[PDB]
Amino acid sequence: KRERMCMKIENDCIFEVKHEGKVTGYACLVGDKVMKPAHVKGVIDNADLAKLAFKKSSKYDLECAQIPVHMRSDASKYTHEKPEGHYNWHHGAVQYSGGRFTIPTGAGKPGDSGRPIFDNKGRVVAIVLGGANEGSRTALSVVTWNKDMVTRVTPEGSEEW
Amino acid sequence: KRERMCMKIENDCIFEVKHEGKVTGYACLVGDKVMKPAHVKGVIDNADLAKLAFKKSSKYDLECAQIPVHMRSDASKYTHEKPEGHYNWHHGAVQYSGGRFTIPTGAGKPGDSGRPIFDNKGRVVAIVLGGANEGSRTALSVVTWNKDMVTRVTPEGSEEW
Repeated sequence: KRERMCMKIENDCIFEVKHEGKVTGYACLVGDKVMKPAHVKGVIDNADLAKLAFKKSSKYDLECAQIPVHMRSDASKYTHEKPEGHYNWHHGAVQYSGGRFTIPTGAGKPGDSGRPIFDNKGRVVAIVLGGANEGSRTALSVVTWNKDMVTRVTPEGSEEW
Repeated sequence: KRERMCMKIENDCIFEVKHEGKVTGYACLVGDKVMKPAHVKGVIDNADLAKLAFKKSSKYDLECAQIPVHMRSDASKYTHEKPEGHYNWHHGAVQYSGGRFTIPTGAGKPGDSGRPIFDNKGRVVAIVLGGANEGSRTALSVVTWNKDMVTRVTPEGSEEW
């Protein structure tokens, strides 16, 4: 059941990043802000977004932009609560343990940066920046939200996708 | 059987050429090199092939380039022998007689250049460049391979496609 509304919100809140005719990442709609990883380069496949003025920060590895008014109804809902346990993702399941997001499978690859992670109610909880291969698992270097503050977690050995 | 494998080899080994938004020709990937008819102008429907520095030959009327490493497993097979009989083509079957390739119907149209001619085992024998309407048939001005050289057959009255 969860995958259905998950994929609905995904297609309603994901636009791929083009560069040199090839996909490189994804910029997603959260709340009232278009947000994209900064390590990835290119242009988003929309005339409305391409002309937007972007605020960029390498310390957090992220660009943001104000979404147009007419597109304000096509964005997700955010949250800051971080209960321990299990969460969904475009390629399956993720686990929040010890303040750390983990992929059990290790199925991550370049070009998967910017794909948001969702909660039980479909609310976006994080965005994947990169992965770190720890044994059979992949610790996820992501940008997440506190109540008022934006934080970044990057475990050792991570690599930008 | 032969028709289906010819179609799949053509799908995996042909890239269209577009100019002013209209298709103008075809480029084919054989062995470890991409080649296109030189007379046809446009851009290949692949940024990977579009950025390669193509080598030109007006006398042979052919452009060639060395394929990238990651496309090397998607390459058709070549040969150099020309037994007498019939051969496969995207538009049917071609007849070989006395050094002449001919279409049974004369159904070739402008913009059809570059579509490879396959052997019984799917190996490429020649590359179609142009046609000449002789009688009720069309003679093929094509590009074939010797032991180590390239030869071009252009019967009189032929026109570039």
